[PDB]
Amino acid sequence: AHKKAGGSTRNGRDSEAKRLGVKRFGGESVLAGSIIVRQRGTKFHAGANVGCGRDHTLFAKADGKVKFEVKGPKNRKFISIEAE
Amino acid sequence: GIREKIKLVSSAGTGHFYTTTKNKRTKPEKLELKKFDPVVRQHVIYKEAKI
Amino acid sequence: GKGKGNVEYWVALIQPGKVLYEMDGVPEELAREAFKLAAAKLPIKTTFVTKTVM
Amino acid sequence: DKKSARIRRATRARRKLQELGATRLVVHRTPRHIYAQVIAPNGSEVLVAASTVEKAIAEQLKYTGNKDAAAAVGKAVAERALEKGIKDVSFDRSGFQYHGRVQALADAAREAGLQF
Amino acid sequence: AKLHDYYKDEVVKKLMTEFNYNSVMQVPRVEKITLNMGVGEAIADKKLLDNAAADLAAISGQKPLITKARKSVAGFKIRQGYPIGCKVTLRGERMWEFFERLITIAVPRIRDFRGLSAKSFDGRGNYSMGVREQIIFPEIDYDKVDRVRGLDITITTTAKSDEEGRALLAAFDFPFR
RNA sequence: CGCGGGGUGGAGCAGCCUGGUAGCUCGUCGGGCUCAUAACCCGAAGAUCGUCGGUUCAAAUCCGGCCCCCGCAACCA
RNA sequence: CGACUUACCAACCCGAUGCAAACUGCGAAUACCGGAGAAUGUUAUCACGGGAGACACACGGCGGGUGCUAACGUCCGUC
RNA sequence: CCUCCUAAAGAGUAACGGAGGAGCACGAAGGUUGGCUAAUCCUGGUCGGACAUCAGGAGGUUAGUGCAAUGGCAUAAGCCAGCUUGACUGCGAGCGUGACGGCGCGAGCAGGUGCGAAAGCAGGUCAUAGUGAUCCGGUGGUUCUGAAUGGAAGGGCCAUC
RNA sequence: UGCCUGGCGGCCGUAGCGCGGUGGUCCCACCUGACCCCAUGCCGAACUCAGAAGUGAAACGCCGUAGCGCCGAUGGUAGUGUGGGGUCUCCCCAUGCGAGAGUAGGGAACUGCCAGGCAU
Ligand SMILES: [Mg+2]
Ligand SMILES: [Mg+2]
Ligand SMILES: [Mg+2]
Ligand SMILES: [Mg+2]
Ligand SMILES: [Mg+2]
Ligand SMILES: [Mg+2]
Ligand SMILES: [Mg+2]
Ligand SMILES: [Mg+2]
Ligand SMILES: [Mg+2]
Ligand SMILES: [Mg+2]
Ligand SMILES: [Mg+2]
Ligand SMILES: [Mg+2]
Ligand SMILES: [Mg+2]
Ligand SMILES: [Mg+2]
Ligand SMILES: [Mg+2]
Ligand SMILES: [Mg+2]
Ligand SMILES: [Mg+2]
Ligand SMILES: [Mg+2]
Ligand SMILES: [Mg+2]
Ligand SMILES: [Zn+2]
Repeated sequence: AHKKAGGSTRNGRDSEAKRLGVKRFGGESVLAGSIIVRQRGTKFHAGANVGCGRDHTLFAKADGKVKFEVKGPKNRKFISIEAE
Repeated sequence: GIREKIKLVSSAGTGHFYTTTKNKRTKPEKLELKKFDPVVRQHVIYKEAKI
Repeated sequence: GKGKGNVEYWVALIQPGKVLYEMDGVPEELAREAFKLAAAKLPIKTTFVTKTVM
Repeated sequence: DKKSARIRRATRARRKLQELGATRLVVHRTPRHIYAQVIAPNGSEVLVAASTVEKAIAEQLKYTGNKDAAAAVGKAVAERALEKGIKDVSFDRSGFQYHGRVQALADAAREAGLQF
Repeated sequence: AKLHDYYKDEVVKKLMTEFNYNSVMQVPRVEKITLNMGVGEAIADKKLLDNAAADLAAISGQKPLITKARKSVAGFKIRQGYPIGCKVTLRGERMWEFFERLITIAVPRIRDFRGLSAKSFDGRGNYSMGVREQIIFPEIDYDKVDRVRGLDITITTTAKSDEEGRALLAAFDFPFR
């Protein structure tokens, strides 16, 4: 009861945050090849003029303005590039 | 780890070689592939060799 | 320090209005006495409520 | 169901074409008739349509459900597309195995002039 | 196709008159006949499964499919993908041929045959019956039977209910009891 | 209290570190030799692995705790 | 070889109740990103270059972890 | 180093805070074309049962995803089969993310290939872990240099240990 | 123009499920038969081919049904930005935003293009 006892912990591990999430939001004007959203799995899908990379990163394939819309029978979320 | 490293040398006589990893024990048979050879700019047979 | 502690007891956070104990099949006055006896063992102010249609 | 399986089969190539923006020559094969349509990339406008169900095509055919009826209808749809200046389309087999009547229609259209 | 002709000419009439079906197409048919044998002993000697499949091929005139494990089971010491049975599906012409052969030859050769159960309709109209011995089929030569391979036979039918299914089967002079 | 281990027939130990199955000795039982016993000889059975819960198709084994048994440490003022 | 009950334990489903940081078929306020529009602000913005210091923080309010919903405790976010 | 929470609905965010994993695997588990759809339970059925294979139904993805957890996935990224080497060479608009070293995404262009009738897809795997800078050296190309000249030694550049 | 049917969509449950009924001139489906083209890790089941006797049985289409699923106000409540206040680990006031659930209720989709059939 003098000083203290002791006892190690088994946790204290974690990983570098990956900076996911929407980079360019709706209404923004992107250059071709701009990343619109980095994500894990197609949480967002590739609409018009939008390409999906291997890590499911959505990048604009044409110059223009971003546009999110709920589309399809599963009410999924599609990112499209309106021509500008 | 358990996989060793091998180089696939060109059979076109360029001396060019790709490199890759192979499981020696489970696939003892050598590995042959048609891979592009930049030196002769043609797809040619590449066969396995030690690194 | 040196980590978290060990679990010692389990509680149930109580917010005002939560109906803790319910009772049926007894007279109202005896229910009041029983609930008084029970509330005497709890660290929260209580009150006696009845059933209503809505 | 057979048609449910067919729709599930078709949907992938249909979506690929729909995003690519190709004018679509969609076929539809039944045990008796074989239909062909050419449809705008938006999907809601029927450019041309040739089918064995209609007299102009059927009256030159013995049976409307075989490779020769398919060749006739493919020839007709390709010529009407060339008269509308459609020129360049892409083939939507709608899940049907590209073989037999569907393939015969495709070759008839290709020789008549539709490019796919 | 003898029993197929018998079906289309007499069994259809019986069923129409009996169940008052409004459409002729409402009368039950025989969709398929599946002959299975679960060679659970293949896990020790794989060759046993090949020989059992040879016996089934002899019975059916039709090379069998080697059905494998759907999921690994340790209670029977089978891993996923281990072949543990062989099956054949018979339709149409060979359907009817095997069906007639069974009814009019193999069932009589059953040792101590008293009558097939009428309780083996799986609630819809499918008849599943178990044959203990492959010697009841003359297609198998007795003298080379290294081992008593059984099998089980499933007559799959377009009947909605067991009543209609068994009426259809009995109209084929099927030996119930 | 921390850290390293251990829990396996009736007793003492292996096995387990490389998940696909539990052995050795003594003991116990039955018979045999002996007038009888001991020793001895010949046969047999016996534990489902501390325990809970997971993982896995499969747990004595891997894992997490829990219970008990040893060992080291629990210091500087 | 062959069958009864109960004293009880209780799965699924149906209905009625609650709870959750590692639960969500719902879901704000704020904050954030982008665009346009006035006014205001000694360009308050960005780039480049010369010189630095600083990298021991403290308390208070709001949202929290840890602690005993203890500490002028400790570790965070934002003022 | 990877995953979830704390983390306060953009990003980021600490603790000797709460939970788990990695130091790989695969020549196919990659590419493409064609095809297919799960768990579980109930009913019937030779050995054979609670759990083996067969048939039907209910169910609805409660399955699967080579390995952790999350996010995904029916057009399947899940399961078979054919042919295969794009698990290519030189670049790369534009972005994202970092103090920096660096790391990631990437249409498109050139060459030459695979699959498909074709549109088209393919410069690895459903994604996020599977790893170490520099120096010093080793191996193979490269006549770039090669101390008087011609070579060579050595050094450089490219691939790689 | 009307109505039925087939195809391609729009949209993604006010659109799905259940239950009851109804349709075969046309369409569609079941169907008939496999030198064939093509095919099953066996099977003309499926894919495919040559057809058309029969039936709308199943499926599909349509119609009617509220038993569900679904949508859903007004009001109140919770939370909350800014500024204050309290016996302050929680609250209250002024002002701005204002749900979720639930209630009334709605609800058996609607709609474009082309083709065919019938009555015109
Ligand atoms: Mg930390
Ligand atoms: Mg939450
Ligand atoms: Mg410092
Ligand atoms: Mg500091
Ligand atoms: Mg500090
Ligand atoms: Mg600080
Ligand atoms: Mg503060
Ligand atoms: Mg909170
Ligand atoms: Mg605080
Ligand atoms: Mg302090
Ligand atoms: Mg301090
Ligand atoms: Mg955040
Ligand atoms: Mg925030
Ligand atoms: Mg893979
Ligand atoms: Mg793949
Ligand atoms: Mg993976
Ligand atoms: Mg010299
Ligand atoms: Mg040199
Ligand atoms: Mg509401
Ligand atoms: Zn006789």
